[PDB]
Amino acid sequence: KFESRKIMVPPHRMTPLRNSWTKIYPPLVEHLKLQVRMNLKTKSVELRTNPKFTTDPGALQKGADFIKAFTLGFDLDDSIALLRLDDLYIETFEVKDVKTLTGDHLSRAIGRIAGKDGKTKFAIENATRTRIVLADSKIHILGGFTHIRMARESVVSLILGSPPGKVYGNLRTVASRLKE
Amino acid sequence: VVDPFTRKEWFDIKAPSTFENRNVGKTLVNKSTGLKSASDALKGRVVEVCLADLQGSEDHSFRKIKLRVDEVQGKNLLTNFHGMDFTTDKLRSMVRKWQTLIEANVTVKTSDDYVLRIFAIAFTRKQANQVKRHSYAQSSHIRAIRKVISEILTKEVQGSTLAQLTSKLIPEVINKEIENATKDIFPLQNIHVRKVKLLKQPKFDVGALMALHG
Amino acid sequence: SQVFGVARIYASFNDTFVHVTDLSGKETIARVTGGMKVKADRDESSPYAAMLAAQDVAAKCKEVGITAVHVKIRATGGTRTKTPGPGGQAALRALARSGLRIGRIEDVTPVPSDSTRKKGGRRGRRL
RNA sequence: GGUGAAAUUCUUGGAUUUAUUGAAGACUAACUACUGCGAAAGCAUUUGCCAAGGACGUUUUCAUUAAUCAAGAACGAAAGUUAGGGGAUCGAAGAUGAUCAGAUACCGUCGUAGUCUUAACCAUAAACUAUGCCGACUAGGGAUCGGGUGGUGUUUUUAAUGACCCACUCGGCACCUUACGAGAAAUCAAAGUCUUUGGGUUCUGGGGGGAGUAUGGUCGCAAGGCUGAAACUUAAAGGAAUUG
Repeated sequence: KFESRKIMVPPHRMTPLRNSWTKIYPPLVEHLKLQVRMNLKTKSVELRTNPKFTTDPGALQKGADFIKAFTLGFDLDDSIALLRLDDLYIETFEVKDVKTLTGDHLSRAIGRIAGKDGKTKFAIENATRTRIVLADSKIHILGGFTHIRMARESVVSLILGSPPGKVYGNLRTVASRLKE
Repeated sequence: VVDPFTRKEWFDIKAPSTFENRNVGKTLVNKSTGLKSASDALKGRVVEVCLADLQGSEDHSFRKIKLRVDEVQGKNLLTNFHGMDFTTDKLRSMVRKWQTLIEANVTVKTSDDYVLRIFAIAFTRKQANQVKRHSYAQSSHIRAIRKVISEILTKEVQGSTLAQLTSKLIPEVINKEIENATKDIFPLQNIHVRKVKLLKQPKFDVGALMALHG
Repeated sequence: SQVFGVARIYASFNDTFVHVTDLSGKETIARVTGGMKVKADRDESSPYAAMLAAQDVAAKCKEVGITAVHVKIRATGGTRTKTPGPGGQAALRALARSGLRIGRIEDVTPVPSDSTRKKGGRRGRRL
């Protein structure tokens, strides 16, 4: 008969969503045969299974995860991989889970992950095939399960205080392993 | 191999008359014995259900109700109101930067002498022509508002029954009463009764419970 | 008719639980865990093990006769991390394709008002 | 369960997980910011009581009563000492498991003193804005916190008040641009008004080691605190910035 899922969008993501909207719905309407609408009354999107031509429940979950990822701040063309591939997951945690630090110590930590011009973040997203967003205290990592763990261990060591140059040395080793 | 489901038995849960539709669903228990009767295993056994199901309207979807089983007849379980709460995802959506969060709570006795505790929440908002970004309020305002809200909640209890209070919460009329009283102090938004928890209850009687049902 | 159950998923590092109960939560229909479906410890947390556990539970639910299920997803919480790991996400995907009707979904991870002291001393510890 | 991998440990008398209840001790998430208060250390759930404080307003009152400060005095994170209480969590010491593996290379279990509180001690920190206090003058700008004045302005209502908008002003934590100025340079609204060198006043330094050592004194129950050399040795040690 009917089943549906509803997911909320935080307000700073609201404007990016509208600007992208014309690109996000066609894959949901076409490839997954879902039907979808945007509810401004409660700042949410809602997805509904059409009974006449949907394949299987995997279509409905795939839709939700794709939209879910976009609200975390991943790019549209990074999120869209969740429809086409099947092994992707999201890992997330926050720095107070690793070490408790508060003032300029806290600011310096996340600056150490970014590095100048993002070069340290950029390097990790290349030596491991993954995508990373920093939303103040919280880190989200998107990729394959085994790749996730390699990224996590590296970034954890940066907030424990190891100097950025040392971590570059570790990345070259890990990247050699993934030459396989 | 026991395969205990050989021994299990199913019962239907019947919500009280205050709600629009009342077939809650089923639960199962092992078949009774002379050693101990099943009905003693049914007593208590709180059930938690989304209010949008009881009312058939999804605008209630972020509110939850607890029902406690108090009586058994004819494989139907007859049950009473036990508490109300918000879903956690909704509550996180209210809290945002650049505004003040106000809370109040009070403990009070119903006219049928249940004793309960009730929680209210509210947020400040901008005026329509504001230009500055952050809408905070001074602490002299917060104490004044908190006093007002505490007064209202203690007069909306002493409704004649616990069931009368339930009839107030569903149409959420109390949110509008708080809105009117604070109007003079500060502009507020998302006024909600957040939670209700039942602390102590009177001597049981079947009479009231049957009066709530067929 | 639908006869709803409720499915409790507890995801952590090291392992994942899948568990399903009557709506009253007292009577338990089935459990099983990731660790039951794999040979070696280092695999107990894997998403693959989570899919096996979910498929096994769903079969038994149909055998008893449950056809629909609400789902509650939980991380370890407390002083630990609060968001369900990838092992929990995989289990939820596998249930959907079982043909069970998924009801509402909620996140119930425990959060402190403010906590007791975290393990691992002043200099931090690798999560 | 835990790790990079694994073992000690717990469990068919039911561990881990699920449900309904109860007890104890600690803490005060999100809101939380280039925001507030205090002499500094420091300070965040509600309500009541007690006493104190800055800024503003003032056609009130006294009439030089003031600024800095050797001696002397109050306070002073964390750890630490003595006696009573409490003793959830985490956990120097201690008892234990593995000793294999280069990213994860130092990890796992139990746990005393301690962590909290009452009555006495101790007087140290990168106790940092690494910038002594009081007074005057020198530049442009738009934000914000507390008080006050004006507006035929919006809103709550048919007044006052409250919320907001516009202009002005006293006081405060900061920020952006510029350099008539200054500087070794980074940079600076003071780190400016200096060889064209004088507004008042307290403290400290005189190349690098020996050395915060030796000796004397004084304070503390103790750990230790304050004060503090010379013989001898040496041609550099050091600061800022760019670049092969």
